[PDB]
Amino acid sequence: MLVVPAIDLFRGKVARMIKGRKENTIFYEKDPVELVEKLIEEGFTLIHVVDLSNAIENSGENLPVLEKLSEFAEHIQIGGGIRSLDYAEKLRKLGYRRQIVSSKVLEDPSFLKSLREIDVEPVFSLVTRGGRVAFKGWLAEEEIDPVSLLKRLKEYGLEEIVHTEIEKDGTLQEHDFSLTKKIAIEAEVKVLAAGGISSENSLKTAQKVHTETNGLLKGVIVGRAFLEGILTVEVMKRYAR
Repeated sequence: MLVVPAIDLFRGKVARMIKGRKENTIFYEKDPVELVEKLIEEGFTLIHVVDLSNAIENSGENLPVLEKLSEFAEHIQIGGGIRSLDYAEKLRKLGYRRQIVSSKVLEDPSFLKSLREIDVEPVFSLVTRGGRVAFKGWLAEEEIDPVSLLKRLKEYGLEEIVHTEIEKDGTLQEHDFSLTKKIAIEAEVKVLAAGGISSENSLKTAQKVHTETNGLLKGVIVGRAFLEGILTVEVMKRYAR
């Protein structure tokens, strides 16, 4: 199973937004480029970097950092603001081969293919609250089961997702691995789990579902608990076999 450390970037710096909330913004004093080097040397193969300035702002402030993070791209999976092919190409040029996409794929599901013509592995970001897909639309977010969405995206060549329980991370709450398992298993998509990856009980559960699903659960993304020291590098690596 993969244990994937998460760094969020906002206004140049390492940031967390509590449950995605913009002025619930907190900044860490860490060098995102050194932290990434450190994570590399400690032996981590995958790292989740989200550009919070592109996703929320449509800003380019973090590009300088990604230009320098691009030393370690074959190791980094990048998200935030990837809504046009032109931008995806820039990233791919730097070496960024796994890219988290979302809103664009629901605007135009052919975006997945365009991304395969440029050796990008499109990773679809699936946010859910209370087990309900966080569609902007009313009936859509009430009625469309996660499985139903990804089953249709599968037809457009989708393979890998990140399933984020947005309202959990930034807190004690544990990730609902029952959901994630159902998702991985019924949609037959590879899943990285995010949100409420809070403690050791979570990696334990994750490992067990990583098994229950023949690896359809790739692993978890640790953001909150990683940066703050709840889960240390020692404890994380113990759970990546």
